[PDB]
Amino acid sequence: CDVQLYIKRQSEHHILAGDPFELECPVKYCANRPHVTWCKLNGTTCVKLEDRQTSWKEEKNISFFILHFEPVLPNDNGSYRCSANFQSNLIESHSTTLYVTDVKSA
Amino acid sequence: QSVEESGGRLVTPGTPLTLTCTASGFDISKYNIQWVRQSPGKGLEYIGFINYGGSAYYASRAKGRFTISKTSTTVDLKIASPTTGDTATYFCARGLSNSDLWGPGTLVTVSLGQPKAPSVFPLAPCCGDTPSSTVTLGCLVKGYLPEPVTVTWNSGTLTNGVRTFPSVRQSSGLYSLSSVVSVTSSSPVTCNVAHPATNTKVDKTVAPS
Amino acid sequence: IDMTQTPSSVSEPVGGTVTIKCQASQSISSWLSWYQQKPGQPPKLLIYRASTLASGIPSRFKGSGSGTEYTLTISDLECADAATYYCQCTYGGVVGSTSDDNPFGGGTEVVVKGDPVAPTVLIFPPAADQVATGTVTIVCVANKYFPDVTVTWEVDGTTQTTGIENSKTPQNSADCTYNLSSTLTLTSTQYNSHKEYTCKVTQGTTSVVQSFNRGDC
Ligand SMILES: *[C@@H]1O[C@H](CO)[C@@H](O[C@@H]2O[C@H](CO)[C@@H](O[C@@H]3O[C@H](CO[C@H]4O[C@H](CO)[C@@H](O)[C@H](O)[C@@H]4O)[C@@H](O)[C@H](O)[C@@H]3O)[C@H](O)[C@H]2NC(C)=O)[C@H](O)[C@H]1NC(C)=O
Repeated sequence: CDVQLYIKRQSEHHILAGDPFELECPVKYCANRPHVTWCKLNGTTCVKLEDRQTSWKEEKNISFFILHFEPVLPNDNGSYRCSANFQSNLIESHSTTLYVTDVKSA
Repeated sequence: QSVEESGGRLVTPGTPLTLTCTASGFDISKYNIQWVRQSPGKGLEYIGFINYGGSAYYASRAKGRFTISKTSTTVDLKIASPTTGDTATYFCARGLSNSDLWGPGTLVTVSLGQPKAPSVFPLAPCCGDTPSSTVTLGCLVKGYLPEPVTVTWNSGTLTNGVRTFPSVRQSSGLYSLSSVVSVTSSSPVTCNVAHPATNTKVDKTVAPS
Repeated sequence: IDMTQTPSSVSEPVGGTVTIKCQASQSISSWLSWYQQKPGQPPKLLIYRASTLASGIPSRFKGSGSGTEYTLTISDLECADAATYYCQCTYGGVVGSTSDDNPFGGGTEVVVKGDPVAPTVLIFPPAADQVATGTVTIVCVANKYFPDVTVTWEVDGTTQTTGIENSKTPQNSADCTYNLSSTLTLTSTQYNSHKEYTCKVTQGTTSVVQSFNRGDC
């Protein structure tokens, strides 16, 4: 029962800066829950995020690892993935892109 | 986390009124916050929002009539010169494009005239009726203004099957409603009615006639 | 931007599908949310950004569309889905949009059709404490019924045309049924001058009638 992390190719969201938001990734596992992290792309490198709240949720027999934005801000714009190391193999999801739209500020 | 509101009350036309939105479990000052109102029996109407940095924007019909402002702990909606048409429940909510947490609403009544406390009466089936193993009893809450009243049974401990009907409004402006509950004929029940606008409360013990 | 929400009301059977439409007067590029509102409760977010499901909302609720055209579809309809639904344009919050409004559509009342059930009818004569106030209100309650009913009041056989107020609970979340309260208000002098008080609850070809005689209560 291999660990799998699913994000559909070309996954994307547009959200207004100042609003609450979360990104989710479904984690498939059968033994102990793997240690999953979120990372954010900087060029070709997916940089581990450690300063942003993460949580786990169970929904319809599926586990989700969640990244929280409280609220989303313009700097949160970019591409994100979930990642885990399972038996000496780096397993990362496809990128999801968060496009942050600036709020009315006239 | 949750959003709370306060400030809804009866005012005469032209009397300035401030409503307040506060939060439990999040910092209300650092999100976009929107205000939406609803006239009794009508649809939702967007008023305006204040952005996460503290700048406010309004629907054209609201501009000049309403001001949204914030502090480090509150978001306020001020109605400069209320008209009878501003009678409505006012809601505040966290987020605009993802507006996820909503307050319970606070009820504003804009009217001439003074408040009126309700008269509360027990409801029991005709005494000449054959007793059953079960009985439906109630309380009539008659002739109050403004809304709302609260009705509970046995201090909130009795909740099963309780039907508290929506208020009805007479042309005079006075409201009435009823609440009924079904219990076994062996066990008395008490309706607890309160009308904050007149600082009144009534406890009525209802027994099968 | 104006939002045109249709239909204004719809009835569908349990297990069925509800389709609600919202048209924007110009493209709003998927800046649109859908809400559910039950009587007495705040709006509940279902969908934001046209198609994104809010947390805790079942996947039976689906939002779709783009540009000017938006659709909310509710599949496998439950009695618990009885509510009024609204779209909201959220484009006014986007930097540079010309209008600062974030307007709601007019709403869609959804009636969920369960099994038909005739009402059980109760009548409540006024207590002596009421009579002493000079005004009496007689209460009739039609319990656990579907579809909608009409109420007629009679006093010694004469149909009443004034002094009547009706109020209805929301559909029950388990069985889709309504409850109704109907009141008839008279002066104590009028009340004391008549004998038989009758509430007749009509549901198509079915009627349920409840009466009392003033002297017996
Ligand atoms: C918010 O973050 C977004 C994600 O980083 C930003 O979107 C990126 O914007 C840049 C600059 O406009 C685009 O760069 C172009 O990339 C294409 C190739 O794109 C395709 O291939 C890459 C992988 O190499 C893939 O990630 C893309 O999805 C495409 O399949 C080049 O041919 C161009 O010359 C140019 O360099 C990125 O493509 C774009 N990425 C995405 C996912 O949209 C966005 O600009 C940020 N917004 C703000 C306001 O900062």
